[PDB]
Amino acid sequence: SYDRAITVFSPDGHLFQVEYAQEAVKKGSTAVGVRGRDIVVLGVEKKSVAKLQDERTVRKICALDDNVCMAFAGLTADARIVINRARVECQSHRLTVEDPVTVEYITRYIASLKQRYTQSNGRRPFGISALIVGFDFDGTPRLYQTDPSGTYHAWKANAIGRGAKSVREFLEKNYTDEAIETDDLTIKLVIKALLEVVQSGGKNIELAVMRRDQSLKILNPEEIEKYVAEIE
Amino acid sequence: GYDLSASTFSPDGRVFQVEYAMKAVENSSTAIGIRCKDGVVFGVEKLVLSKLYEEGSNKRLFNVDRHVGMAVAGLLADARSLADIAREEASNFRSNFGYNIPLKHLADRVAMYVHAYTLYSAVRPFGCSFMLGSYSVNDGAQLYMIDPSGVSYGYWGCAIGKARQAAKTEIEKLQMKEMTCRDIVKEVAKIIYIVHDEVKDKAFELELSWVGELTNGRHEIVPKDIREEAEKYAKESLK
Amino acid sequence: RGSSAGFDRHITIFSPEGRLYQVEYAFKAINQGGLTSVAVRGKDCAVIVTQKKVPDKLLDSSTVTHLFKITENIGCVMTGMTADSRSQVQRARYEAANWKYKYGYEIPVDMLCKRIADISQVYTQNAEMRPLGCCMILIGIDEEQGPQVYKCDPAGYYCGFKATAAGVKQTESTSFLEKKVKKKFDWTFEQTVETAITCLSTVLSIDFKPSEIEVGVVTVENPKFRILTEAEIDAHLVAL
Amino acid sequence: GVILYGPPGTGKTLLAKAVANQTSATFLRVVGSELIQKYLGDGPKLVRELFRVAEEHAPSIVFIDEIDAIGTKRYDSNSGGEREIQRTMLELLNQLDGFDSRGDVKVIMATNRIETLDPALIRPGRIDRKIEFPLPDEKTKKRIFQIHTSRMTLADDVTLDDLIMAKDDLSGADIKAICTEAGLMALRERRMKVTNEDFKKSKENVLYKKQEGTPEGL
Amino acid sequence: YRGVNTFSPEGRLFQVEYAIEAIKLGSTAIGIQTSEGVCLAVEKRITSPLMEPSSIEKIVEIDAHIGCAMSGLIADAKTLIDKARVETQNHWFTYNETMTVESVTQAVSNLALQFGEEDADPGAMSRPFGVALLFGGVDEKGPQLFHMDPSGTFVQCDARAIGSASEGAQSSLQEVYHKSMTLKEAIKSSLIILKQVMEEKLNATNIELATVQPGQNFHMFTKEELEEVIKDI
Amino acid sequence: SRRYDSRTTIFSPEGRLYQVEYAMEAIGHAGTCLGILANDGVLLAAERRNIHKLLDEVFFSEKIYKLNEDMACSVAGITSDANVLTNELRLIAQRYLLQYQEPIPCEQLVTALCDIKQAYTQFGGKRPFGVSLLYIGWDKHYGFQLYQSDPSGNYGGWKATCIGNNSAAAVSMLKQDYKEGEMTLKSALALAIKVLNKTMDVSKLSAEKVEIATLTRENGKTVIRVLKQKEVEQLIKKHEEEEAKAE
Amino acid sequence: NQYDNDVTVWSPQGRIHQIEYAMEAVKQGSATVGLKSKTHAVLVALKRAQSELAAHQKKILHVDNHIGISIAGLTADARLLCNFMRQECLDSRFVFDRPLPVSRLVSLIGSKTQIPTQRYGRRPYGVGLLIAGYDDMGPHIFQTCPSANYFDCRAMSIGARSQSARTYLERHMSEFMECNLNELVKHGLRALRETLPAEQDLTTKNVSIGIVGKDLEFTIYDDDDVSPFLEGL
Amino acid sequence: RGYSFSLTTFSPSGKLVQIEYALAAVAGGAPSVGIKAANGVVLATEKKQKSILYDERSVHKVEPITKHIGLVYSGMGPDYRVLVHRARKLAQQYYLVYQEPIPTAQLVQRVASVMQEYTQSGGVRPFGVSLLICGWNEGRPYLFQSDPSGAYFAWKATAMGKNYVNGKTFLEKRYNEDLELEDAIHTAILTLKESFEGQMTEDNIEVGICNEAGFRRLTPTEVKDYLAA
Ligand SMILES: Nc1ncnc2c1ncn2[C@@H]1O[C@H](COP(=O)(O)OP(=O)(O)OP(=O)(O)O)[C@@H](O)[C@H]1O
Ligand SMILES: [Mg+2]
Repeated sequence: SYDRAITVFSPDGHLFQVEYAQEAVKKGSTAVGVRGRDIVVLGVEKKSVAKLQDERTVRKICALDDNVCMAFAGLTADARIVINRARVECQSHRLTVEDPVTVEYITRYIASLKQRYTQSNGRRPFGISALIVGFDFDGTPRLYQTDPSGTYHAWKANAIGRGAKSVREFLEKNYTDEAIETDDLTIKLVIKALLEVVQSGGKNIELAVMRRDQSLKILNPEEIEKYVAEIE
Repeated sequence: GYDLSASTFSPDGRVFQVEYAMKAVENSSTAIGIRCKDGVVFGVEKLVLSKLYEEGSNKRLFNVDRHVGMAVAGLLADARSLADIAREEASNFRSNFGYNIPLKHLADRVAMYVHAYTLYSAVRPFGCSFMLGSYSVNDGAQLYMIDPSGVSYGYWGCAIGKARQAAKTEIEKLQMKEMTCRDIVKEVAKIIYIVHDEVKDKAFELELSWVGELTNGRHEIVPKDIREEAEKYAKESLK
Repeated sequence: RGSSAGFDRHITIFSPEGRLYQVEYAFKAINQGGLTSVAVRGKDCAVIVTQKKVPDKLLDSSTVTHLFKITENIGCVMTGMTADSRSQVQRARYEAANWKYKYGYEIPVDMLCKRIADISQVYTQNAEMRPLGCCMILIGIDEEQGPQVYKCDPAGYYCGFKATAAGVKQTESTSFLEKKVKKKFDWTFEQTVETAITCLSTVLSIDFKPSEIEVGVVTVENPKFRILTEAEIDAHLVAL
Repeated sequence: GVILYGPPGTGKTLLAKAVANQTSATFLRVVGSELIQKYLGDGPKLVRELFRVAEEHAPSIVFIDEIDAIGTKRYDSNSGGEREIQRTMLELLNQLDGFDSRGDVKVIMATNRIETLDPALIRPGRIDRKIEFPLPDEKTKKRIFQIHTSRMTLADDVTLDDLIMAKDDLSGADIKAICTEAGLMALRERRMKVTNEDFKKSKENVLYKKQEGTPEGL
Repeated sequence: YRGVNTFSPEGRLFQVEYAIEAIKLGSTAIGIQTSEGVCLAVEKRITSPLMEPSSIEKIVEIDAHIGCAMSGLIADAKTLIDKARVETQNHWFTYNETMTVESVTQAVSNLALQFGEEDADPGAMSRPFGVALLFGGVDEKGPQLFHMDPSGTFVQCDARAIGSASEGAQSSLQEVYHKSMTLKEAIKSSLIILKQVMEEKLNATNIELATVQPGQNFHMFTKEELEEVIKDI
Repeated sequence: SRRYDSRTTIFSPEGRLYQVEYAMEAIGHAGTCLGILANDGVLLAAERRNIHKLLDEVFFSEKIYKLNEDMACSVAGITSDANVLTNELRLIAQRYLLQYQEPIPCEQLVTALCDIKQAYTQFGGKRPFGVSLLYIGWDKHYGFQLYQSDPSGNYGGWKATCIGNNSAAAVSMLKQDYKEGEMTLKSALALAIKVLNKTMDVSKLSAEKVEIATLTRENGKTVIRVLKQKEVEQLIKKHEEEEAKAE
Repeated sequence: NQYDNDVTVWSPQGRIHQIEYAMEAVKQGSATVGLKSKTHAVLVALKRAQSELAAHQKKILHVDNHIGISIAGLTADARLLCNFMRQECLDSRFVFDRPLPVSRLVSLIGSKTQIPTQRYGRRPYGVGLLIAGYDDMGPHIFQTCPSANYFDCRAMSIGARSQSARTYLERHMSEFMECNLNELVKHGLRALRETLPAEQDLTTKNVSIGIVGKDLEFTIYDDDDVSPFLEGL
Repeated sequence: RGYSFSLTTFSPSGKLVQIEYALAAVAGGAPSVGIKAANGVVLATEKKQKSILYDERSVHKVEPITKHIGLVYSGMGPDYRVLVHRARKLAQQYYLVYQEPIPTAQLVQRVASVMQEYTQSGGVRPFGVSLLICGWNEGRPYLFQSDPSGAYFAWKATAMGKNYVNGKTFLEKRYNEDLELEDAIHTAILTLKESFEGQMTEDNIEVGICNEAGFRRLTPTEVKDYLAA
């Protein structure tokens, strides 16, 4: 077995592999997230239709459990690996505890897996950052973000990926109780914020919305364009 | 960069790490073995680094079996590991074939074990050379040596250590063929004193041993009285 | 011609010119002993002769040697590094014993050489370890093939020969022997022992004494490999 | 000294050229690869002279462009002519701020890649000011476009914004390339005027020089 | 080049020294030991308003009578906490007693430094943990405060400060603390030193505080309880 | 030993896997591959590089591979890594079939293989596989399909694609001349002949420096075929005739 | 430069540098001493504290009822070696219902420390012990260095500044065999005092004493328990 | 333990360089030839020993795998021995499972797949050999080549080793699909002769054939007879 130490400490105390992982994370399409009174919404940026890709095989917001979803920004293969692992653990939780999984539990699990690959032998750290959203059984809205170092926090509105600093500044200046009162106001807020990096919109965005019991909501292009117009 | 591992030959066909390890063995003091009609005699110069050590600190003669002795020079950690390996070989031989290991076979097995440490990058050559010597009614007196390269060759007289050349020029004069261990002992002390350098090193206490017809084939430390008389004769000879 | 790309001179990997430099150096180490050997194939006898250097009068001359028996019938010369030579001789003895255990009859010379050369080929493919710096020559009688003379080298080459030399003086001895084999038959009697001794004496320019060489023989009448004693060697030495 | 750093094609050399042709001193320009000399001890001589005929000439400015080729991180585990590179770097490092007083001279520098410079070269007393150079965002693109399209007869269907609106991360040198290529194909077709269709086709053609692995890294 | 398990010409494992450097990136945490109890104070360091301050679990309880405060990396602690807790529970299972503080510190210390590259495990640890912990709790022997470092070196301390501002914080803690403090006075002095170090102005939202006393189990200070202490603070 | 280690699985200082980048750089020199999904078929059009008068004709093809009864794939990169990946794909298909008694859906399969490849580029110390794949198949979930893979482990559904030499040019025409949802199998084959004729700038389609595949549903079951010489040459004659009439 | 990166790479002078750097790590630690008389063996140690509020690090541990050690270097290595020694002593009692002779324990220690210094990627034990024991052959003192090389000493002093201590020991070696327990302990304390840096005196806060003898299990004196020994110097 | 990292790695131009060097070694060996007649398949190489002291019969380069399929090489010797052994073992495993003689296409696939593993595995270097295999399976001749990269090619007629480019030109001149076995072996003997540097004695070349009767080496007297012409 290959048993070399890929990630190793450096003078001044830096995990250069971890730093390069997040440098990779900075080469991915911007993903955004906001938290409202009773709706969470995930927003991504599609690179380009290209008129020949099948957007069904390219999805970038995925569901881990019926009540939990996630969006990533970085490399794709690593994202696929983490998503499958999280799915397995959600189902194992359901089988053993007989109660629905909670957002913090799965975020903790994913962060632990990232830390493990950051401290094991012969393993390259994941260059992906995640945004987990959902509602626990109590019906409380939640938003967590996981970095490639294995660190996680909870947020009201964070943007991950390319151009994250700009979108984070926008959300930080704008996030106020007024913008979460109406679910439409929140969806439109996310659409507007994204609209500070992407160009076209409508045909250059994806949206996701989730409610208390309502399953994952994928907004169709026509409805998204209508939402942007109503914003217009 | 041709001398960083034992898994690389020099452009002229040499394994350097082995050469360096064998260089190390020339920083340790001098040891001597002389074969005679009755048996073998080992004598080692043990340097006293500090006044605070006990007598007998780091003895440099070992017993790998009840009939075999073992003199060493170089890294002592390697010497003790190889002593352990020779003991294991002897015990295994006795348990398997039901009798005391012939000394040649022990020399071969130990040398193969050392040589296997001079092929790979994952390990490094032993920094010790050593000499085995036993005696039996059948096989008679024997004295062998194995160097870091793993070469085993029989000897009528040899000196492994710092002042190896001076002793070698000295051991060549005995005519050991036609004496017994009792006089070989005085000779061994005589040499170990002739080779010792009082300008560089401070002082030493001898370690002497033998195996021969006088032991019934048992290797054992030379008794105190004989050792003292030998030391005294060597002192007188160094007028 | 002599390019280097990376570690091609440190581990057994190819050079830009398809060359394994580590194997080549290993071949270069066969000469580090300073000895030479010759083997000659006769009509009913096969002979191997070798030098015997007693560096001084403290060694036990009976122990320093380079002749060994693999089986009671197959005997070999070892040249080059001594420790590597011992290792290869042990492996050969084990292999022959296993052949007789498994297949019920003594091992042919050629097949033993093949097994040993395969071992060396594994040594020259994997890069963790280094090729051994020793070469073999084997001799014995085959049932229906006559006397056999075979050699092997670090790279894994196991050609069978009519008369061979290995060591520092490989080329001069090989030239002499090629000329002889050209002359009539490359010696065609048990006095092939004289041709080998002459070749060594000429190449090294030595004028041997009784106590400066060691011989081994195998005869069709006496297949068991025999290690010529000092009296017989002196007799042959006087003969010429 | 001022070090101009930023992504390639963003206005460093141009701004130095401008502050040169506008001021009243003797402005000198050098390429870093032009200090890599094929005889030993010639690079240090060149730098020493360059800073020698700058005090002979009253107020003076020096602009060492593409310095990255000469000042690098200074990794020690290197062999060859890199040692000479480091030795010329030491000569420069002394000239900028060393034992003697530099007189009346200023030093500008450029580097597309700056994370790889030596800490002692760009340290405070050697280079006090350090300038980032971002790409044009949305409107500087319009400005540059109208700057380079300035001298050419264009058809009255030129949807310039349509070319600018796309967030293709265009660079200033890319804008110049687009202008020139469009003008050249307009010449090819004999047409007395340049058409919007030509500009969009030229844009597609210039961007065609991007390449790379698409899914990888994203 | 330069394996993980390598000795500098001074006699220091390089990886250990670099791990000790990473503890300066971490926020500043304090601990004070008094006869009436032991207290832990740390700085949450809210980067941006947009994140829930409650979601920075930077003090956790090992057992009802132990407490832990950390500085360094978020991710590196998690495994050390789990080890400490499973060891405490293991001891309770076997001996039906309460795991002492020095013993849990020792077990956590052993778990550190068992890192390497050659012949260890299919997935053993590679680099040393880059986190400095603070265990404080009440044992059969009374209030205790222990300090751990990436070198597997632990020592019981009367007052310690770990983190980006550990120096200066330590001079303050040394000038103030005496052998006869009171728990509440300890909370006050700790909160004051923290206020003195943080860049931001202290508020109940951007700190956490915990005390453990002989009677009450490990206690987390609540937002209102935090305000109550900070107002007079 | 760290001295000789290559570190084929470690990040660079800008978060890009170099061995992966070079692997994708190898593909851009092997034969071109083309994908076109029709409304009634799928088709692979790669170039036959083994163009010598002294090579022999063997097997039903030279670059197209069957994987199930209802799936086939073509390769660009190294031939030997190609063989290794093809074998593992066949094994995956049969393992799914054994567990479920249903043919493996297409994205089932493509993601299983890409997971192997990704894992291979994540840990282990080996070099990555220098192969990029094009697949074709039918399953009751999405009908006729056309996927693609890369040394990284990323895949993608493509209505039309090109992986290999002159990929930029081929995808450029494929963008210019693709009718999304308005393509018969015959039209797709003609478009393939045209695009390839462009790309294989060396001479013109010799009907022998090319490989074509078709996957269709016939009589309720999939049918896979590799176009013979006569039909290919007839198609090329039709193409030249159409271009001549056009001029 | 390239001969001091791995432990398996002989240097062209017949020296392995990593082993020497490990020796350095052992020499940078705090001072310690060992003695043997005809009746007892006494270890005397000098703990030191990182700050003025932290405790002084323990540096004498128990192995068996008839053996004791005193460490100097990286603690984690010392803890590992203590684990090994204690397991060996327990196994000897379980199998043979008898105390393990000291010499044999030191031999096993040497052999265990030998394996690291001959395999690629492993590193020498960066700790220096001073084992004191009492077997059927009577009192013993041994020393262990990172190179797997143990010494049968009658008195020694490892650690930082230990050379003045060694000088005093070699100065009075004649009396040690005839001394009472009190005089022996006073010799050890006096030497370890020769090690102290001028304006620093022996106190109850920076000394620990260990003793083993004919009818006396190994016992550790520390804190105020050491005052009876110190009072008299 | 053993190195667990690949020693062949991609270069910036996307080329596995070690494989290129192995190919260089192959191109620097002894010549070899193979033709596929209408009713047989012929291999032939050159075995010019270095002196009169080498037993021509001691070793052979054209070696069979089963009664009906055999192979020759050009490159390094010991690697050829290893690959001969592996091929014989794989053939016997196929026979044991299926109780039928192994087809040549499959044996070539299997030996080549064994050849790929050493391009990617850890701590090993590529084989410095190319083989040609001949078989008579399904009443039909087969000629395959296998190189260090693990790639195989079906050949109508080929020539590898030193001066292989000129040999391929020759064979391109002299192939005629309606060829007969004796003419094919004659043409081969010639191709080796196109560059040989000496007189082709019976004891300086080898040949092996395959037909319905079975793959079988040619005895030297047979070789001399064929060389008569
Ligand atoms: N804002 C701008 N105004 C005018 N011209 C511009 C602008 N930005 C870029 N350019 C064009 O960029 C061209 C490139 O020259 P310039 O001096 O800007 O290069 P640079 O940024 O120094 O490049 P490099 O990083 O390769 O050294 C100039 O000819 C100028 O035409
Ligand atoms: Mg510029």
